[PDB]
Amino acid sequence: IRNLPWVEKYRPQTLNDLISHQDILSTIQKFINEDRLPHLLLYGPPGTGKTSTILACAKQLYKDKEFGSMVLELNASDDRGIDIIRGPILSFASTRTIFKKGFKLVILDEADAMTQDAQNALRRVIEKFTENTRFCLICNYLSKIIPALQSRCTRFRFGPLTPELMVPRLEHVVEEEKVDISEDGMKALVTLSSGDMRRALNILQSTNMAFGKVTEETVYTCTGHPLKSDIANILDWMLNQDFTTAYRNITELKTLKGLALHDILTEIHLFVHRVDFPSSVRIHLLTKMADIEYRLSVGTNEKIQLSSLIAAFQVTRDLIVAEA
Amino acid sequence: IEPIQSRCAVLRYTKLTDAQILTRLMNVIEKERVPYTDDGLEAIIFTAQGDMRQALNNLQSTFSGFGFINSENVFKVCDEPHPLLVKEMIQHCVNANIDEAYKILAHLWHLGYSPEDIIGNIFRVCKTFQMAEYLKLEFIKEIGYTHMKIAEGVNSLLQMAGLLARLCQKTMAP
Amino acid sequence: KPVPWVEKYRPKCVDEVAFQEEVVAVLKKSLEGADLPNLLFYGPPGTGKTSTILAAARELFGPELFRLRVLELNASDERGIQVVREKVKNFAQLTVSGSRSDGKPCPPFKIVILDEADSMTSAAQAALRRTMEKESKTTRFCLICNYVSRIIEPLTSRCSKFRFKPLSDKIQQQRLLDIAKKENVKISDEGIAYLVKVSEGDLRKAITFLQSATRLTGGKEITEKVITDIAGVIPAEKIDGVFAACQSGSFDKLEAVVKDLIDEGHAATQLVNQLHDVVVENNLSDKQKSIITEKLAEVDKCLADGADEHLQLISLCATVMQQLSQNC
Amino acid sequence: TEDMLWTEKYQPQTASELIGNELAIKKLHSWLKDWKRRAELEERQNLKGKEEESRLCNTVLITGPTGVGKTAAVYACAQELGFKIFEVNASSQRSGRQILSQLKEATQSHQVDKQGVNSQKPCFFNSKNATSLILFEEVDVIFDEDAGFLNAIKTFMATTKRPVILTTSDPTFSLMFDGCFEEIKFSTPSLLNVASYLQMICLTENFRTDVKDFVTLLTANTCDIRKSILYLQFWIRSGGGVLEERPLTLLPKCDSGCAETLFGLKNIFSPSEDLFSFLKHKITMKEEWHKFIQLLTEFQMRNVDFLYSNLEFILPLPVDTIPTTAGKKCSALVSHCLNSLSEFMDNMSFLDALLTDVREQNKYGRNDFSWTNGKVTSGLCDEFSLESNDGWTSQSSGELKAAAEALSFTKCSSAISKALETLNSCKKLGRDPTNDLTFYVSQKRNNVYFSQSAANLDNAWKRISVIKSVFSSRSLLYVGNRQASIIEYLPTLRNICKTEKLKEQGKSKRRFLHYFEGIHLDIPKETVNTLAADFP
Amino acid sequence: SLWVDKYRPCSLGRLDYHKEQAAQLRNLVQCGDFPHLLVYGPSGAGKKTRIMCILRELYGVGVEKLRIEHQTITTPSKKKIEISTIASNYHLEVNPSDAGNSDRVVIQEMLKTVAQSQQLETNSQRDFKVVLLTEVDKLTKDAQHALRRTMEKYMSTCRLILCCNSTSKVIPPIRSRCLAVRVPAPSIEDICHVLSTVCKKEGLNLPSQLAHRLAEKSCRNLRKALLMCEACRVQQYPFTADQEIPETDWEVYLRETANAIVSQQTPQRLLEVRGRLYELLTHCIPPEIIMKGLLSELLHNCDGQLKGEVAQMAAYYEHRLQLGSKAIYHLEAFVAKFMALYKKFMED
Amino acid sequence: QRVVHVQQKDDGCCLWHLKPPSCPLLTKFKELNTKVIDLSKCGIALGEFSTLNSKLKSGNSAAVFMRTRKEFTEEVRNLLLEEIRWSNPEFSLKKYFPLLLKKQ
Ligand SMILES: Nc1ncnc2c1ncn2[C@@H]1O[C@H](COP(=O)(O)OP(=O)(O)OP(O)(O)=S)[C@@H](O)[C@H]1O
Ligand SMILES: Nc1ncnc2c1ncn2[C@@H]1O[C@H](COP(=O)(O)OP(=O)(O)OP(O)(O)=S)[C@@H](O)[C@H]1O
Ligand SMILES: Nc1ncnc2c1ncn2[C@@H]1O[C@H](COP(=O)(O)OP(=O)(O)OP(O)(O)=S)[C@@H](O)[C@H]1O
Ligand SMILES: Nc1ncnc2c1ncn2[C@@H]1O[C@H](COP(=O)(O)OP(=O)(O)O)[C@@H](O)[C@H]1O
Ligand SMILES: [Mg+2]
Ligand SMILES: [Mg+2]
Ligand SMILES: [Mg+2]
Repeated sequence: IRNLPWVEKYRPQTLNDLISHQDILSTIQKFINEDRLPHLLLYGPPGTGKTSTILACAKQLYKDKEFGSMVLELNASDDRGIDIIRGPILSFASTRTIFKKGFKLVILDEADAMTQDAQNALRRVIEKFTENTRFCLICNYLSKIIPALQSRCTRFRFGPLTPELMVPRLEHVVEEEKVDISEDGMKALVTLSSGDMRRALNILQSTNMAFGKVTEETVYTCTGHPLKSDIANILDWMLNQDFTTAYRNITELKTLKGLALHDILTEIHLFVHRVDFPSSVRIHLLTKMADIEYRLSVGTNEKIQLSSLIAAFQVTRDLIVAEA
Repeated sequence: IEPIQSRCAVLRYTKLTDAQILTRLMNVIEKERVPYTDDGLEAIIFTAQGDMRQALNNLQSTFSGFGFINSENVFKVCDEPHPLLVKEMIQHCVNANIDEAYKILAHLWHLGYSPEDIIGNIFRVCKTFQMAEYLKLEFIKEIGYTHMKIAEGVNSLLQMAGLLARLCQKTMAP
Repeated sequence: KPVPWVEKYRPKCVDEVAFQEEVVAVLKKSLEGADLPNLLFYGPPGTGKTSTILAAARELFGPELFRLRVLELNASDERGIQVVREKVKNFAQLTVSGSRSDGKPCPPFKIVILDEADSMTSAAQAALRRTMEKESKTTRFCLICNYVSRIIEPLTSRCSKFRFKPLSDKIQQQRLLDIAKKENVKISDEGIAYLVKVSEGDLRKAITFLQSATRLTGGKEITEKVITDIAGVIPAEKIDGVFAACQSGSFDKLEAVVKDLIDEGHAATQLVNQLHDVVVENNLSDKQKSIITEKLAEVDKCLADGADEHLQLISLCATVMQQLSQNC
Repeated sequence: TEDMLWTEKYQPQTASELIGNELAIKKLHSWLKDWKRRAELEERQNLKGKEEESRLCNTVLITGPTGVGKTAAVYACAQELGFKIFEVNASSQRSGRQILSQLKEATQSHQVDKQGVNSQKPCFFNSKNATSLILFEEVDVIFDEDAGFLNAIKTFMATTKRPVILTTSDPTFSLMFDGCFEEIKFSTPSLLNVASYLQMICLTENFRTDVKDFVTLLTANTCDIRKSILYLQFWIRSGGGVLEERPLTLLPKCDSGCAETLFGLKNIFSPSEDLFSFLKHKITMKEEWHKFIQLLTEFQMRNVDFLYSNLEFILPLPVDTIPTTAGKKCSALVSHCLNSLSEFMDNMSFLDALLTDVREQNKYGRNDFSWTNGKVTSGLCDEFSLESNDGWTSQSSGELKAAAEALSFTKCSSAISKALETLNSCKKLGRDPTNDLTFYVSQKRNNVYFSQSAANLDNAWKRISVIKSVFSSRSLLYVGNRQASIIEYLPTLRNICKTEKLKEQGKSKRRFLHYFEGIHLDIPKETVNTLAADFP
Repeated sequence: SLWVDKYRPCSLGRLDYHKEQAAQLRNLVQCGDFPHLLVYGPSGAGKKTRIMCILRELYGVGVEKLRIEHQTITTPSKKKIEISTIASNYHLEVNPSDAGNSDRVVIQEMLKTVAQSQQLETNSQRDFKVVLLTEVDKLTKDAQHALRRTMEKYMSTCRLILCCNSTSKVIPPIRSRCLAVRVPAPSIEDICHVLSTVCKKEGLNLPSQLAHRLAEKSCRNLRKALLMCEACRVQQYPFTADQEIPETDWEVYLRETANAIVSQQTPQRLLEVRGRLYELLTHCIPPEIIMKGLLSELLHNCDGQLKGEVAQMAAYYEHRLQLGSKAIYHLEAFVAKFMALYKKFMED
Repeated sequence: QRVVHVQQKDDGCCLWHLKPPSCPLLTKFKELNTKVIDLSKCGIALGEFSTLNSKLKSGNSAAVFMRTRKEFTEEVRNLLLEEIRWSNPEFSLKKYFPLLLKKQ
């Protein structure tokens, strides 16, 4: 039949259905209702609600029949370069609809994939046709947009959703969907989402179809994430066993779980600050693990880097034992 | 291309010193009767790294949003990593306080700022930070090495924590 | 006109993939429903991942429709992900007709096999996620990797994950003996055992080395020497000489042994691999093992950057000699 | 009250007015004089009526670097010898049908007006007797709209009766072009000749300038004559750099300080400030640190290391031009100075290896000092690069490298100075360690203010040329390895040439001179003499 | 030509040493499934001689009919790079690392073109055309990935022979697709036998002692031993048992450089060694070879315990030399740090 | 489409069922308070993050040229020509400077 995603189904069709950003939403609505909408630069991590904000804004400005003629949406990753800025964008910005008098809107999603010369022409297109059309650029990294293009727009950082405000809407969609989750399930959802409502709804939905129960273990075996017990046992093997036993056990667990060394370093880094270590031991472990993670970027043997990771803890194991 | 450059006199424009940006900013302020503070002027000048268009855009956006020029309103308008947090993190790295420095760094990471933005703000604050010459040199060396790693593709909280641990090791080692 | 024995002797059909029970079972129940979900095969190299996905493709499709309606790309392309995005967009937009004379119609979707999917960075993985959620019904993806943890959460959440376990050495020796009996080459069981040992559980490398040795030997028996020098593996005599030079404490004979290893054409990464395997599986102390393995990782990283073999090997042997003579 | 650029105001109207490339100028002038003689003899044969030995090819080709004077020499020779230039630039649509059907008749037919103001040389576009002469300017620039242009100029080779001159700056164009033409090479002119030429044009404008500043400018823009002329026009007509009177006999003021204006260092520094005095004095102020970081950043955008290239002069150490408590205090100064110098060099190695460069080096060719790189030509199409580039990294890495280099230099300079003020105690002891603390610099790095490279690039290019000419002989042309060639074949060739020269100087048999002919090697005798000299 | 280029073997039965390896290379082409080769070993061991022998055994004698072509290739940044290529009617030969970071570019288009060449040329001799990639160990990671893609794409139409000296930089994806041919250096007896075989064809009778001296002083380099024999033939007509072998000019230059380093440890001597290394680098001598010779002669003049520290320092700065674009900086970093260590060591 | 995770469990490996470690280091977990200073409480002064100063220079810049370069007299002109000829003894100064004088 039809099982649509919960990301699409639970979409903020109106500007009042966003949950986290309220200062910039009030600012954007005040830009809407006094007819002073500027060029916008909505930037931030994915799943924060930039496309939803601009789509609700365009629904507030234009109607259904004139949506296909007054607002033009592009993805810069589909065709980069000035073959699209000088082309559809320039002709859209310079023409006028026959009977519909007002201002047009250009929604340039994924603007950071645009090349430097295409941005150098898009800024001029923005400057020359400000009254006829407004431009809203949606991007993830502000560092991949030239400052000349940034300065023509008003920036809006859509920060990751804090768990204290992300949990109520997650509980609302849990109650609406009638899903049997536990509190560790919500904790794992808001831990692996990392301020991403699309990721949260996708992981929760996929876990629900995969198991029917959404606990910590079902979430962690649904998204293919390293378990907390696995990383704790790896830390125990580095902290208590000798070199060869730890090497054998960690290699066997890596083969058994499909586990790389980059993600082992990622989880062990978070375990380093939680575990009560001295300052010198913590500094040494962080430095050694950062070097091991950098050495894995270029093509190197993962066995030798794993032995180096065990060595990084065996350097300070006897020091902690003798320190007591 | 070089044949075109051979037929033209090339004139190099350099970044505007902050005194010139301040003079133009006070010219704009006195011609618009905008209330301000020296805190806000320093914040606007920090946010515009030798870019007068960025300085004027930040000033106009701050007055359009709140009408008062102070660092709270300026850094609410621009939404960068605040230089006070970066200053406290670098100060904790100077005192080899890895826990508090990582607390600041993890707070910035959970606020969602990109690693490039964090390392740029770290370099900008440490460039004007009050410290010894040799310690500043080792700090800038580790910042540049970490930034090279960020540019090469490896960017994570592990890399920034390793940078902070290296900065603490610079203080703990002669 | 002849094909390599890796391509010639892979299983034609599903349930001919030995030592994989649950993966074959879910692939069979996907064949029965004629719908293939998004797949993610992770396991050691040479363990039957490409064989299983290709067998599913040939048995879901026709023998003449198998190569036309699947696309095998390598995800480690050096020109970013956007070029691979262009290939997936072109293959999704391009449509071909399908008709089977066996009485079963073709599925409406298509198969994109993205190999070494773990080598893609998280930004490239997030960029690919848009393509696979924008072409979900008309295109299905199978990501082939070795580490499921390198695949990001939005991808791994929407994929069906399968783990491939490596075959035992007895099974690999049996398959290699069957291959050698099929291709009519004189080889004992000892040479096949040494081949399986020198491949380290890699059946693809074992079959490649066997075919290459049959081509090189010209119809004679496969000795241990041809297998040793066709796999690039340094013999254990040179490794024992390196360790004896390190334990002796004389730098001149250390230089002599290193220069002898360099003169024989042996690689330095292979020597670092053999030295690591010797060090981590012996009776050295934990401090000695830690320092030696850290230096081995640093030397391996330096060799990967393009540094000279002789200087890195001399430095590593100096470190190993100092650590072994620290007990003296 | 002047409306002319200084390139065309001071354009050479005579072939003797051009600077440098006298052999190429003489070759082109002789070729055009022979063509003019052939035209006048044709006119005399027409008046009377109503070629291996000559070997006068119908076409010359002229190649060299940009701005050296190929077009200027062509125009001066054609003006002197009375030719009329029909110019085909890349700035007009020149496809094969148009160039043939609109300029073949200039070669094939007489000039309808042979006397008057026809000595003016026009161009070609399509939106005393004067002999016609075609000039294809910048033949390496081929567009897609110039379809069949190569076939058209090949037809111009085949069916012309008036001379054709080709101007190009691509060094490898003469390889891929098939045909018969006299090849003329324009080499880069010497520093001092162009420096005196620019001093001449400045002295015509009532300005006094020093040779060293012009030499710095010319070695900055690599002897591009037109570029230096135009920047000189901009700098002179805007009032000059700095009022400083230099009394020299070897009276008006001198006007040194043009090179610092060229690199844009005067937009950072005050007019009272001097770059050498700024770098020599100890910096403490925040504004001084900003100025140093901005200066170093402006030099890192060019991927040029300013401090290390001029390391001897900027350091507080003695510089010479190339022609027991007392013992513990003599040794400790040198040990501390060597320690600080080694620390600074380790810092520079750190910045070169483990810090990102804003311009990705060895992009189109390999690293420096290699004869295998080939030729890199600019784009000939109207399509953009369309590849992903990171602008934030290029914005931040220059400031990072500049700040780290400035801090490394300040630490090193402070360490060497805090070693150096205690040299007065050693001087009072009667022992002089300054002969060990000195720096010996070459004359090439001493006649300029500041250098962008610390090596002898002329010696490097001479070595590159002799390496190319050794391994371009037909016997050595098929050697598979290249660095192994210059590491194994070439030293043995140098030893063989040295032994052959020793045999020749010993009055031995002349057959030993034919040893390279005995093994049938085709190395030119100038190269054999070059290899036989020494290994410097 | 010289004996290194005239008396070079062309058939697989003419190779004096490595007779079992030459026989295996002879039966390699008989099956008709000739794969990509990875011919690696030390310099001058006999690699390129064996590639020419295999190429002669594959095609006819027309592989010896050689010519040189120049190809201009457009980079994706819209720039043109011109490269040289040894070519014949059946094979190709190129050094793709001559284009710097754009080696991948001359990796792609060039093999693409030669594939189309084999699509156009028909002679019913062999299905493929062999292209010889020289110095594959100097290729960047992007270049090696593009090479992997190109070998997987155009396998049926063209074949590849990768001649390198170091498989460490060569990525494991490349090594898993080409048959490995390890060519170790000839021994002292092998070099002496080849030298006597070559010298007999000139009508000259060199002694065994001179041949042993040439074999010992060449460090198992057959090309260098033959060329030193050429220099000895140039120097004297009869081959005395105590005939002086002429040493390499840059080698004695590096020797004098290292004595200059050891003798005085001052900033002035550091700048003198700076000038010496600049003048060595202007002669296109690779910085790895300079570093190896410098380290060898410094370890000649070092003490027992200092040898390991000096060697680790030299390997560190050689890796940094490979990392940096300006190798001179890391060369003088190693020289200055060694001078500081030497001055510290002799003070107590 | 429905997702599933298949991990072929082997009970003999004994790494599938892993318990939390009993060592005191991994039992007692250190707590970070996640408390940071408020950002509008301290404030920023002038010149804290830049090279700004309270004193601004005046009269040391904006100096208009307004230069009147007088024509060089004949004797000074030959003196400067002789100076350039002494600087470059191999150059042909006498055959270029009158021609450039005619060019002006
Ligand atoms: N503030 C929010 N409140 C409620 N739901 C949200 C919010 N932000 C995101 N979502 C959910 O996330 C889904 C997709 O979010 P999008 O706004 O499309 O992501 P995005 O902001 O476009 O990020 P990128 O960079 O474009 S991938 C929506 O359909 C919602 O279900
Ligand atoms: N379980 C298995 N059943 C049957 N054949 C197998 C099995 N495991 C490995 N093989 C054989 O091993 C060879 C290589 O396996 P492939 O599946 O083709 O490659 P692979 O496992 O994907 O390794 P990669 O691609 O390098 S990660 C083929 O000849 C397969 O037939
Ligand atoms: N050798 C020279 N002597 C005198 N003036 C010169 C000389 N070289 C260049 N110029 C001046 O520079 C101007 C332009 O030089 P051109 O001859 O056009 O350069 P070019 O050799 O054609 O190289 P191109 O065309 O830019 S690639 C001339 O009009 C002269 O004013
Ligand atoms: N088997 C052999 N018999 C006689 N001469 C040989 C033999 N092998 C190599 N040579 C000579 O030694 C030289 C080998 O150089 P080459 O193999 O091209 O160096 P590289 O191995 O670095 O490519 C050739 O010039 C050849 O004349
Ligand atoms: Mg979106
Ligand atoms: Mg596969
Ligand atoms: Mg010209």
